[PDB]
Amino acid sequence: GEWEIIDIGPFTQNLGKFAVDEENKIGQYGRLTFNKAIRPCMKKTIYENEGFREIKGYEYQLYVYASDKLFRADISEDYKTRGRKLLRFNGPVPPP
Repeated sequence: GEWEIIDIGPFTQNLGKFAVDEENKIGQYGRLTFNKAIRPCMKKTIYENEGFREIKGYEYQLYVYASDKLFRADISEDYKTRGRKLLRFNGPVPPP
């Protein structure tokens, strides 16, 4: 896959809010209230394989404050329909 840094504009903030909303469904962490996504944000392009390099989707690796605590969330987005899923949500983590 390929890696690119993206900034922290509304698209990225909405990824952050998505992650918190999704994590709140799970209820393993106390209820979280989204604060903001911060830098750095990474967008990975996910190929089905290197042999043909057909894009399958993307993964976004975000740092997001919620309830004044810093978390790392990874979000997948499929290439065809741009639907999104929360893969992983971990922390608190130290500030990058």
